[PDB]
Order: sequence, then structure tokens, then C-alpha cells
Amino acid sequence: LLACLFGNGRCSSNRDCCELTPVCKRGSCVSS
Repeated sequence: LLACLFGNGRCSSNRDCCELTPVCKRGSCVSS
């Protein structure tokens, strides 16, 4: 069980973020 391989606020898709942040909008991870 590991849903977090980034640890930052920048991404390229929803799955590119961590568990605490299941959304990726504007190329930035967010918690919805």
C-alpha cells in the first residue's frame, strides 16, 4: 500500500500526486 511517490506541489496528472492530494489541477497537486 503506497499512494505517494512525489512529496511536492507539482504534477502532470491526478495519479501523479500523493494520497493527501488526489487531484492535480494547473500542474499542481491539491486535496480537492
